[PDB]
Amino acid sequence: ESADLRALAKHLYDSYIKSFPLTKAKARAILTGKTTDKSPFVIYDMNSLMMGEDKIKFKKEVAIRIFQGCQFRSVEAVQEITEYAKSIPGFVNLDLNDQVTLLKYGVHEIIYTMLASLMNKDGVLISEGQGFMTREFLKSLRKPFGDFMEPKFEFAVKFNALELDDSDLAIFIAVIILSGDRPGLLNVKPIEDIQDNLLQALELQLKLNHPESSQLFAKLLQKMTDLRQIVTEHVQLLQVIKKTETHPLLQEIYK
Amino acid sequence: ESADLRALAKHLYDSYIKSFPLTKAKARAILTGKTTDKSPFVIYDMNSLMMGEDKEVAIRIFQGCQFRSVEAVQEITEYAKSIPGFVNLDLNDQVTLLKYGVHEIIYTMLASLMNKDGVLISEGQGFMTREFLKSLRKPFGDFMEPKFEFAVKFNALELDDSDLAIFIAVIILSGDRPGLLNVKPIEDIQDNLLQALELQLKLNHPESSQLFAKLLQKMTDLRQIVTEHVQLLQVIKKTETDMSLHPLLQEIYK
Ligand SMILES: Cc1oc(-c2ccccc2)nc1CCCc1ccc(C[C@@H](C(=O)O)n2nccn2)cc1
Ligand SMILES: Cc1oc(-c2ccccc2)nc1CCCc1ccc(C[C@@H](C(=O)O)n2nccn2)cc1
Repeated sequence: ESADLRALAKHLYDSYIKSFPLTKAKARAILTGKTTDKSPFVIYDMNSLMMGEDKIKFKKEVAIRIFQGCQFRSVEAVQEITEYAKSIPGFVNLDLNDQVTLLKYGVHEIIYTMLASLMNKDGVLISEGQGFMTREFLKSLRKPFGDFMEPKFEFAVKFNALELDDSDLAIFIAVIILSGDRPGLLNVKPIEDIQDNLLQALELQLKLNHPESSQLFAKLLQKMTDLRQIVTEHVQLLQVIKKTETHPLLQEIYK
Repeated sequence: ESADLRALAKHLYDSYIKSFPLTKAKARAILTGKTTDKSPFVIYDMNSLMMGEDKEVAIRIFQGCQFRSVEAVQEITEYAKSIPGFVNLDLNDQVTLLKYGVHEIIYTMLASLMNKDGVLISEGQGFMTREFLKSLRKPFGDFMEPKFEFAVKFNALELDDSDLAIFIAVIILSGDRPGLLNVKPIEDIQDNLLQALELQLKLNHPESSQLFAKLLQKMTDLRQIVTEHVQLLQVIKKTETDMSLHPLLQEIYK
């Protein structure tokens, strides 16, 4: 029933709002919108970073400090996604090991997805949107550290061309979470059952919310390939970094 | 409109039949014992391979894959030209689309000739076991296994040739290929192709919920298979310096 699908869609939207502080709506307004109330601090070079470190406080080489800050934010994002996942109908009733498996393999795909919401072609909103770090400044960090954000920007530019909103993304990230092809899964059936229902909800959502955008559903699904490729090359970029940035309690938090 | 999309489905099925002489319908008939077709000779060890070679082994098998891949590129190229709007695209983009599409198509269609236990070879005259392929010398016993693992999952979708004709068309017309000059005419064609796939799947598989979505997600599997495979070919290039990729395949890889 369309009624049940639209019910599922609104439920996911409501939970997404409750779980993620900085939404796309709020981030687009900050980046370029009729919001001129407050203004992010711009970080475009080394001096502005130092300047940004004193005013806004972050709760040793510059390129390393930035890397570690990304790790801290990554860890915060995991917990927000984890909370969101619990609201997806059926999710908590899955085998406990499968829940952990889906989250483990899914978080990065979602992190890169939602990061696009905070990006344009020229930079990324940082620290709850109190800041703005430029694409150029990130490009110039060093020999290993100057490459990890560029692929994310490249994906975002393309992904953002789809012009999805929060209500669209809520269902999309749920589809991502309930993938039955994650390795080590024990009971693939109810996962695929839920994803099929989420997929139906996403399709109707896109058809109602973007009636003039032909085949948007298909094109969104095709992006999942871009995401998986980006996750894979990221872990690959981290293995090389591990052989440069060669605290024991900190390395536990960031395993 | 329904009618226009159905007419597109038929045209692509028609050209598929004309371009690919070993179809999935035929492959299944050979693999399951149907009387429409004849049973293959089975290659499972060195001696059966020796007995089979009427109509180094690891190398010979590897070259057999090369010739078959080259033959496949040719058939895919013939098929592509039938895709409405494809030949009217910038020539450089035609080359680019073929360059990045062929292998994804090859591994897709190779599943049609596979079951959990092996693969049809030499136009269905032969059947080479999965196990025999693993037993090959260290740099050659690796390349087939992930194709099998893909095939076992891809085959679970139960697509037939008329489904595959459209899906492969969708693959060729990907606007996201590296170095494309005019993305928009390509994406306009793929959009019409995707609509045609969607309707085909829902008419041909009415009981199969979100098959369209599940099929598209398989393109992720394909792209990883290509990447894995390239890395594996680089190993072989460095070990066997007396050996040579086919020029057509050399040109494609880059
Ligand atoms: C580029 C950037 O810099 C800051 C930032 C920098 C200094 C202070 C506060 C925030 N926030 C951002 C936004 C990017 C957020 C972000 C979140 C997660 C990840 C993946 C994360 C991971 O591997 O899980 N990672 N840690 C290090 C490198 N990659 C990468 C990037
Ligand atoms: C396993 C097998 O053996 C024979 C065969 C063996 C001896 C004589 C004739 C055919 N045909 C097959 C099935 C073809 C499977 C197949 C087809 C294409 C490709 C890709 C092809 C490529 O990379 O273009 N390749 N060449 C070498 C390794 N990979 C990889 C594998």
